[PDB]
Amino acid sequence: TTTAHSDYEIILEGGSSSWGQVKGRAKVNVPAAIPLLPTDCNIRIDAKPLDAQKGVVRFTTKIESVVDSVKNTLNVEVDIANETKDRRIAVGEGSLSVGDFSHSFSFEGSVVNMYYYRSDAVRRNIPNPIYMQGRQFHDILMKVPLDNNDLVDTWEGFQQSISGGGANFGDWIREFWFIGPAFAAINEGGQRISPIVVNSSNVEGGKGPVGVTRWKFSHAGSGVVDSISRWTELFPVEQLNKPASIEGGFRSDSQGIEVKVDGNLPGVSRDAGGGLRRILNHPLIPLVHHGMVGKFNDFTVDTQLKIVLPKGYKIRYAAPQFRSQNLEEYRWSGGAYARWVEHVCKGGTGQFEVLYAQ
Amino acid sequence: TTTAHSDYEIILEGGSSSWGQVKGRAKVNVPAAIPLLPTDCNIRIDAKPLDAQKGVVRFTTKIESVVDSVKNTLNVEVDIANETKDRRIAVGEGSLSVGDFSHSFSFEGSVVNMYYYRSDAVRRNIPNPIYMQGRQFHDILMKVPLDNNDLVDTWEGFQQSISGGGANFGDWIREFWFIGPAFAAINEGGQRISPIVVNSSNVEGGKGPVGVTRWKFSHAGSGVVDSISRWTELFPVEQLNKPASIEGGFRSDSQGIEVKVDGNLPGVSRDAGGGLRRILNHPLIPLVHHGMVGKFNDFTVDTQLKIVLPKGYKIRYAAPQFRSQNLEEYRWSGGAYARWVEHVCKGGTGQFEVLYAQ
Amino acid sequence: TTTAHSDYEIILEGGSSSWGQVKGRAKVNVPAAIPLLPTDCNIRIDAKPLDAQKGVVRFTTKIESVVDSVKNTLNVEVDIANETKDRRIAVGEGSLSVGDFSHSFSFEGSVVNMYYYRSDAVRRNIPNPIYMQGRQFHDILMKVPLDNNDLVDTWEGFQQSISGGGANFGDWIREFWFIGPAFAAINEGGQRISPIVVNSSNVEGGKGPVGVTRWKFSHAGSGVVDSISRWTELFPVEQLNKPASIEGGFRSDSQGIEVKVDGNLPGVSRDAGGGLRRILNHPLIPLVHHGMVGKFNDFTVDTQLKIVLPKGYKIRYAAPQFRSQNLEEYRWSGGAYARWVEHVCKGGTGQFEVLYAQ
Ligand code: BCL
Ligand code: BCL
Ligand code: BCL
Ligand code: BCL
Ligand code: BCL
Ligand code: BCL
Ligand SMILES: [N+]
Ligand code: NA
Ligand code: NA
Ligand code: NA
Repeated sequence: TTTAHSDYEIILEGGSSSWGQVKGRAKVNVPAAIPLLPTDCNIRIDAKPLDAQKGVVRFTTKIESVVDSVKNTLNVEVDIANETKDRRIAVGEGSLSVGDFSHSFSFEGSVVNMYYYRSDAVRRNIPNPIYMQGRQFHDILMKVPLDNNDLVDTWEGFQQSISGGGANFGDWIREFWFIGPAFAAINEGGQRISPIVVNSSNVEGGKGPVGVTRWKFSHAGSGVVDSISRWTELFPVEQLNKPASIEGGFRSDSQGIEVKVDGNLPGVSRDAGGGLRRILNHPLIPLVHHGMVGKFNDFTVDTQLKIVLPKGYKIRYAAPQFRSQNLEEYRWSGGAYARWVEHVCKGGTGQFEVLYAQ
Repeated sequence: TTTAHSDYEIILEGGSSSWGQVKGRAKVNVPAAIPLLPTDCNIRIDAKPLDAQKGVVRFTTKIESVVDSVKNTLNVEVDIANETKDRRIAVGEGSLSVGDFSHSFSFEGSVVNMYYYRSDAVRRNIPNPIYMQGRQFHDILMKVPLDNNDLVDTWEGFQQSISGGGANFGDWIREFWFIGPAFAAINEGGQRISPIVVNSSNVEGGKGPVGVTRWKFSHAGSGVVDSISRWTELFPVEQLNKPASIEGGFRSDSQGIEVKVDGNLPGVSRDAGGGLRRILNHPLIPLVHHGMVGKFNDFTVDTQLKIVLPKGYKIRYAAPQFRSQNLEEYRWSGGAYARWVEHVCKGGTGQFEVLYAQ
Repeated sequence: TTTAHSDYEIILEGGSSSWGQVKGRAKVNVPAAIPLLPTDCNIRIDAKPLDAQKGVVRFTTKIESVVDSVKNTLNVEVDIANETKDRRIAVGEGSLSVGDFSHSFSFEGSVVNMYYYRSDAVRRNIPNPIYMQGRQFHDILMKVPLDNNDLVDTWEGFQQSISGGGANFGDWIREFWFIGPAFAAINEGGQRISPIVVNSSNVEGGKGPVGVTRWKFSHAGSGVVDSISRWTELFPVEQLNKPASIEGGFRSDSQGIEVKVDGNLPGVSRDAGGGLRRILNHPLIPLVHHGMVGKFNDFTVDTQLKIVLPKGYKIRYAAPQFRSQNLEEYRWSGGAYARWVEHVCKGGTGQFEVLYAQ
């Protein structure tokens, strides 16, 4: 049979905390859609508060992949802080490698989230808003040491293209940037990527010569794009009073996919009003984008979810309904929950709400 | 099992009439894709000829919905008339409500449909044309009393945005306008929405102050967009010699969908040439847009269609073929018809033609 | 049951040849998605080297279709040659017919393929690259005798549109050009079509008057578009030391689809490095575009592939693995291969690699 086997667990903190431990595991005997297989990847993301800096988070991520035998890596360390509810700043550094090749980088930037035409008439009438339309402006200064011949060559290639290419450069860069199926995924999610505008390009010297570029773009969304709709929520700095982490890994080939995720992080629950809390609303881009790959083989669901509430708390509402309960432990499987799992794995965004209370 | 149960019925008028009674009912035990559930909605649309006005139709629609407990309404009454085969005019008024908030509006406008590069070489050779490419130009004057503080606030927000925003305003408005999954659906159907151009914005006074805007946009299609391809057909004013109506309602949540539609209206059949008539060609946007939600759960079809021809008329051709017949009554179920139902519910546009004759 | 029955065979040439014989057959009892049925079509494509012209290929194609009873044809004969690895030239002529109407044409043009930002850092590290982003510039001079009244009329319609329409003409032409579902398919594949620019329009005289237009456009891809990513590979002129041909035909209606393809052509295998060869990487646009129709009915796979290697060669790697082997003959069916067939018929691009060696 083609059967998708999966297991998910959430363990929630109580009191004023929004933290939870999250676990997910899945195995399915279908090919992945990658046109190079096997393809394997591990990612780790960490965040900790910085001791001597009020509201600043040290965020790091490490990616390792193997694609048709070729080993790749990316490492990034970044300090991130809000300036206002709309404006966030970042400064960081990192490196990447592909086979025998590597390069490093450093950057700083500002991102301004701008909702379109928000109103109190909406706010006071919609208890759990989902789609929030907006545009999010990036301003980036980046630096790369030109410390091998390929880097020199690519710098020169870009300088000629920018010099010669007027508006075309920043227009046509989008199908370079969003390689492969990434480009189609933009519109799928009601997202838009603006042209790039290059403000300046300079070689400094570092050490050695460094290619320095100041550039800008914006992206927009009609409300599915969670990076815009949930801009403040997705950076839960006030809850980060200790280190948070998540890691995920998958292995895939032309006969199967297997994946594991483990994390401990703020923002797993959220205040729902009225003395209630919910599991955070499911982000929509993961569902819509995974929907672009989840429809290629028929499958049966073999899936269980366990949610462990904080001590003494109880479920107030869940739909699909839990299958069973004992004290803080609630379990879902089969029936309507299994049809919901099938639905979201194929791209559906139907709501599975879980509300609970002290 | 996941089974979709549905039943459809058509009862046709004869002679020179294109009218039919239409009924549809469906129930399916799958979640809807709305990210807020339950979501319920009723719509009623009515059209009647105006006694003292040659070719003018009074068109009304009333929508009531509940989305995550929040009650919404829209009411619109409009007088619509053709000026030429390409140009139609409208004047109307209405109101909307969301929870505790409401506002009213009035408007007038003109819409010009423009096919691209039509030719007699096509006309005389294609017996049943489907894809007709074109662009459809809207010119709108609308008025809203600014009779609560939220309306004042939003007026001021837009005035600043238009003043300050040059071309960006009318560009970026599109992802505000086509909220949520609406934006992606545009391209899915081979449709295009132009930027908005604002011709003027003025507060009048009403009564009290009224926000008045004159603005324009066009939309285009490659031939799937029925609002363009079938522009004259979709407003069957000459057949409307008595009131027409249709109503539909659905209830949905994370475990099921149920829907009912009932109507009596012109345009259910159409002259096919040669002394023949057909059930009107299936519009394609409903199929393509519903295709964006119909692929998220496997289902079995349990579906019957009944078509009742006018007295003495008989089917000349149907594919998929009817299952059974008795006098004017033809029934479809099972076999090829059921595979067609599955197909169109998932987004397929394959032709199911029904031709009949006196 | 809904069952897709299909059979594929590849017979490879050895030595320095990349040629293979290809056969495919399929039958499936589902409706096609065409909104006019039945629809049938045959295509034949032929290529031969020109005796007195070094590197020039005479390429011909003939299409015959019937769509809702209407017979159509297209015939084109073209001489094609590379000037450089990036620039190709063409000169040709042909005719088309629809029912009682026909017209002829002649043309010449140049096409320049331009990859974006290629690098040796990529080249030396990726053994089998797939996604190659780029833009491909067409420059076309075409001539049509205005030798019937419809041609005169359409010429005049276009002259007025171009004269009057500024940038809109070359913008809005895209939804005329990519009729029906073609328009949506562009973005689906990460493809872009630029506006048209018209350089000139003139009536010559021919004979009689001839409408002559010089015009340009580019298309681009993020790497899925094989016409860009595999620009040199897709025109295997150096291997064409004798005539090549392929033919395909299908019949479809609201109850089934049947198709047959037969060809003998260069480029079926390719050097994989290291003394190895592979079956050419599967082109991605056919899979992505067919994916737009392959998801509308559940189906079971009944499918066999046979690959016959050149004498003495053996498979070095295949995933999904072959089912059985005897001497040069390898067969796939069932199991993982059948899940791969289902996957690619629905739009999946997962890699099925076949490597072999002398
Ligand atoms: C620069 C990146 C941005 C950022 C962008 C986003 C975006 C965008 C989203 C979030 C989302 C979340 N973020 Mg944030 N986030 C940042 C910083 C943080 C910090 C911090 C204090 O620094 C914290 C603690 C969080 C915490 C959170 C949670 C509130 C939420 C995920 C909930 C969950 O259960 O996930 C459980 C996790 C899983 C089930 C799967 C995890 C899979 C792997 C291990 C990680 C994701 C990989 C992703 C699919 C692919 C990345 C591709 C890149 C090319 C590398 N983010 C910075 C500022 N964050 C999501 C959300 O729901 O927001 C409302 C979301 O959509
Ligand atoms: C294909 C399956 C679906 C999916 C199916 C489900 C199901 C089913 C359930 C949840 C549930 C939850 N999911 Mg979800 N979910 C997906 C993706 C995400 C992402 C994300 C950033 O991608 C986020 C933040 C969330 C967040 C959430 C919470 C709202 C909630 C509780 C956590 C949980 O049980 O996780 C479980 C963990 C997973 C499902 C693992 C998902 C991992 C995804 C696919 C990303 C892997 C990235 C990979 C390792 C690295 C990529 C690197 C790049 C290639 C460079 N999901 C994918 C796309 N999710 C539960 C819920 O609603 O509780 C109320 C629930 O029952
Ligand atoms: C301002 C709106 C436009 C208009 C736009 C359209 C569009 C667009 C289409 C039609 C279509 C039709 N219209 Mg018209 N139509 C108008 C005025 C009229 C008047 C009239 C004399 O005033 C009449 C009698 C009709 C009659 C008809 C039929 C010829 C045809 C539907 C056939 C059928 O069997 O439906 C049976 C109905 C059903 C199976 C389902 C009905 C569902 C519910 C009850 C109504 C539709 C809701 C829709 C899905 C969502 C609307 C969302 C909005 C945000 C509110 N229209 C005005 C001028 N009409 C369709 C067609 O096929 O044209 C060729 C079509 O695509
Ligand atoms: C998901 C199912 C498919 C669908 C499946 C079928 C099937 C199967 C058959 C038809 C048939 C017909 N359909 Mg259809 N059809 C759909 C949508 C439409 C729409 C439309 C405006 O949406 C129109 C005008 C038509 C028109 C037609 C006629 C050509 C024909 C005879 C009427 C009939 O039997 O209706 C039956 C009525 C329905 C199927 C109900 C459809 C209601 C749709 C989904 C809209 C509901 C709107 C909701 C109530 C309100 C939305 C409000 C907004 C959220 C604000 N269909 C949807 C998208 N249709 C029959 C035929 O071809 O006869 C020859 C036939 O056998
Ligand atoms: C003007 C057209 C272009 C061109 C554009 C393309 C494009 C684009 C592609 C190819 C591809 C291929 N081309 Mg080339 N090709 C041209 C000239 C040639 C000549 C020659 C010496 O003149 C030769 C021998 C080839 C040979 C080849 C093969 C290397 C490869 C197909 C492999 C296979 O097994 O197919 C076996 C075939 C089948 C399984 C199915 C065949 C179906 C039918 C009979 C033909 C295709 C119809 C297509 C779906 C629809 C066309 C619609 C039009 C509106 C008419 N091409 C010219 C220069 N060629 C493909 C590839 O993989 O490249 C890497 C590809 O994507
Ligand atoms: C829906 C089914 C899928 C598909 C499923 C498979 C499967 C399954 C297998 C291959 C395999 C192969 N396919 Mg494939 N393949 C498709 C389309 C293509 C096209 C193309 C130009 O459309 C090309 C060049 C190829 C090329 C290739 C080679 C890489 C490989 C060996 C040839 C073979 O066995 O062909 C077999 C022939 C076919 C599948 C026939 C495909 C015909 C397509 C649908 C086009 C028909 C055009 C029609 C006749 C005319 C249209 C005219 C217009 C309407 C005007 N495929 C379609 C879209 N292909 C085999 C492989 O990977 O070996 C290692 C293998 O096992
Ligand atoms: N899609
Ligand atoms: Na390096
Ligand atoms: Na009010
Ligand atoms: Na002719």
